[PDB]
Amino acid sequence: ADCAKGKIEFSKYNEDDTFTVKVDGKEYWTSRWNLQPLLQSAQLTGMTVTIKSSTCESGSGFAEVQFNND
Amino acid sequence: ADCAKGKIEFSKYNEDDTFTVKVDGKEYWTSRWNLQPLLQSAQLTGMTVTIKSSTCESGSGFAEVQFNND
Amino acid sequence: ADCAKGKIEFSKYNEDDTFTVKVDGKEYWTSRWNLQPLLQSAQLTGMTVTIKSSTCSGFAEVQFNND
Amino acid sequence: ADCAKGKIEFSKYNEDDTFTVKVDGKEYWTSRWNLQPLLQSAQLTGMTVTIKSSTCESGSGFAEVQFNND
Amino acid sequence: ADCAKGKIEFSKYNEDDTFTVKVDGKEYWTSRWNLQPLLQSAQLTGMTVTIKSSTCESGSGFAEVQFNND
Amino acid sequence: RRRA
Amino acid sequence: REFTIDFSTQQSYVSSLNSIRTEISTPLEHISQGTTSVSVINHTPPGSYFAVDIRGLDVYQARFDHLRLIIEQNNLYVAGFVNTATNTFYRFSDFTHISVPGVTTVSMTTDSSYTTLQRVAALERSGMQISRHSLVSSYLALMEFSGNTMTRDASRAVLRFVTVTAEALRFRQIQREFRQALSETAPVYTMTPGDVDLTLNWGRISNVLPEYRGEDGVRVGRISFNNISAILGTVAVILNCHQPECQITGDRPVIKINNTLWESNTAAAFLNRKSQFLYTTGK
Repeated sequence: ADCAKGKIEFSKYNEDDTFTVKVDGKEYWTSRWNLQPLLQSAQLTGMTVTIKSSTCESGSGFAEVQFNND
Repeated sequence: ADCAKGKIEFSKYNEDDTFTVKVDGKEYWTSRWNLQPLLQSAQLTGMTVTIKSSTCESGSGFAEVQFNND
Repeated sequence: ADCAKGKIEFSKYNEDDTFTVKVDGKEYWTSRWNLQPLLQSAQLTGMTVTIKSSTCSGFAEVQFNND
Repeated sequence: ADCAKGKIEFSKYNEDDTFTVKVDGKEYWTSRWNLQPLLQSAQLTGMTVTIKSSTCESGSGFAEVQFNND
Repeated sequence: ADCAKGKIEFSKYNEDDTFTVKVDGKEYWTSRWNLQPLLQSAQLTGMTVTIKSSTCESGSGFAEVQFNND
Repeated sequence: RRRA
Repeated sequence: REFTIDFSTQQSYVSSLNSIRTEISTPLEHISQGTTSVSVINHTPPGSYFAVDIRGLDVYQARFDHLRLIIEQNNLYVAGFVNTATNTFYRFSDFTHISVPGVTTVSMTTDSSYTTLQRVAALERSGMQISRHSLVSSYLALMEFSGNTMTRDASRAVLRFVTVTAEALRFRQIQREFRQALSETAPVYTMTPGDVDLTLNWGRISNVLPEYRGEDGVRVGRISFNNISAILGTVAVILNCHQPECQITGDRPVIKINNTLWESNTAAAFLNRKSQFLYTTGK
């Protein structure tokens, strides 16, 4: 499902080497290594992302994300 | 074939770890790991990218792309 | 625990391939290679970083916030 | 030997895992993945690059390049 | 020891996959691939870098470098 | 791209 | 609004451009010396245009005087050209929303993009030569032109005239370099890669310069300015970014880094790399 669309409010590198972003007031983690710099750059430029996941509650995991030009 | 030439309208990191870009109304995916930051950089700076592939229908894969400043 | 909050005042690549950052007057290092670009980007763009850890030495958890 | 000095006119990743840049009207390629982000950043920021090679003929490979802000 | 402090005057990818920077008139090279984009970012943004090494003669190697903003 |  | 651009002398040409700028734009508070500024195009409703009458191709002579350019005001795009002798407006396909009263409008199949123009013209802008003589040739080619589809010679004419009118309006650098060709020496102006890059980065520059507050430098993609004289010597007129050309992605126009104003997307585009060893070995 498209769980959250908007700017990254913060990001966090985690001790288990996953990577968290907060989007639309909810936190999502990914273990996809390659997303880490891509998400941080989106964050620094205020680029809208769409987190896609099976569950959308804060604390859910994702392996899919769309980088939009909004 | 020169499938599409234009700005990256969106990019998406896919579940299978491939990377999709939308160029000139059509979606193309690549499994080439080297291309993921390159493509995002092109999207961030509005580069004109040329997707080259043996099929040009939306949902085709590609492993060849040109990054133009014009 | 939040070991430190603030701007990165300097960063350093170390000979043992760890990475040091200095935030709010305190130095911390990480062995996580992927934190090296993440931290340098934060330093360049003026992000506030929150170094987190059990023992506030090394770290592998850090929050990034735009300024 | 200095093969070409200038800003990168375009870059392109080819299906055969080579990475072409065009500098001062001449094209060269490298298969060093290390050089793909370095070159693309040099392209998008307008760095002056100097392609160096013992043999500077057209279409030849390289793995030495200098980067200058101006 | 602090071999050199200042802005990167040029950087250069070398055919042995090492990477050279010129800082305060002195050239140093590193075989740490992780430093290549970091040094380029430093170059691009005019950071003050401090080359640290046990041998500070020009053309020597290094694997320790500090990054400072203004 | 860029229009004239 | 009707304006003349008079190519008779460097004085008449620069005066013409300056008058247009004064009428259609307002100086940036922080990038302005005397009456020489970076100016923001004043807002007009979409579809608003002004007319430019081409004069002075033959120095101070009332001849070659039937060419008018139709310029969309908000973005300085040439929407097409008017043959005032035939009263015909040849309008590019991407300007069907530009209505000019009193003329016969010929809607063309050709769009105004530089990509299309350069293809039809068989002429790349980088290295393109413009002289008084080739502007007379361009004038003649556009006056001979009829039909709904741009020819090669009419496209070459549009490339040259757009460079010396709209692009010079935007960029003091192009005004300064091209005007040499109007002197009695009659040398040739050669468009440089740098000139081309300036035109290609006009929207991005427009989004960044309103944020400038005396920083030691400005970096916008491939474009670098190192002081206010570099800015003023290069740029004259920018879009009103407060147009779709102002934004690529994201919502942060600038990042100040080490006393330089960066386009935020440029910095983001070289700070999105993962660890180099991991990148290169993860094939």
